[PDB]
Amino acid sequence: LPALKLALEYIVPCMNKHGICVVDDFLGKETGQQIGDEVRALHDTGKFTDGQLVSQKSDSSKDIRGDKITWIEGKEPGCETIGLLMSSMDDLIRHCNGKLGSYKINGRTKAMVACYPGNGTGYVRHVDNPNGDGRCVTCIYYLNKDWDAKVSGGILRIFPEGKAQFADIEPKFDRLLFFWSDRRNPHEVQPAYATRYAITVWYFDADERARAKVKYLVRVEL
Ligand SMILES: Cc1cc(NC(=O)CCC(=O)O)nc(C)c1Br
Ligand SMILES: [Fe+3]
Repeated sequence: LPALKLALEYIVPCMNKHGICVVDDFLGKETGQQIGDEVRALHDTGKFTDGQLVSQKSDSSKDIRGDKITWIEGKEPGCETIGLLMSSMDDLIRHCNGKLGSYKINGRTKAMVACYPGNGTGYVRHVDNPNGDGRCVTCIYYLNKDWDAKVSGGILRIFPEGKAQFADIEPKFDRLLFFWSDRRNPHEVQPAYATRYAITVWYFDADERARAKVKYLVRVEL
């Protein structure tokens, strides 16, 4: 689909109704696999962190580490398709502008590329923006070809505010996910038993981020 049709006819109404929106086959197999290739290249060349310290043993050789991070601006050599992805996310958001909540999105973060190494680690339940830091939408792109969560785990489980039920999102290849970043969407990553990659950017609301800057401060000489 074109960004505009998908945004107007699916993403906006879905986000406003549920605060979670799943878009399958966002870029298609060729581009998706190119992104996968770049992400794996970054991994294989050591551009990721060693991963979140999960268990700190008395000894450190047996330390267990979870999700590995790298921040990608999108102009880096070898990250050209990632930059293409980020631009396509941005086009999708731009063609929603004004219609997602009352938010006026005026910026985003760089891309946080995560790699769960497949050793059983996941990510604890949390809220992305609990303190009013300006992030209003979480956007995640999944690159894991033929992911079977029944075997490999790694479901993102969201606990939408004031609902008994979970929303389980499998980290399926070429899948794009949006959710409100605030307390309406606590979530966790269930233990991943295979290598799981995802690419996250957060979009800022202009007003929230403007007054976050006020409360959190940016110093000029007298
Ligand atoms: C380090 C860090 C990771 C995440 N990632 C996820 O919630 C997982 C989404 C997915 O991969 O499905 N969120 C925050 C607020 C921080 Br900080
Ligand atoms: Fe999160």
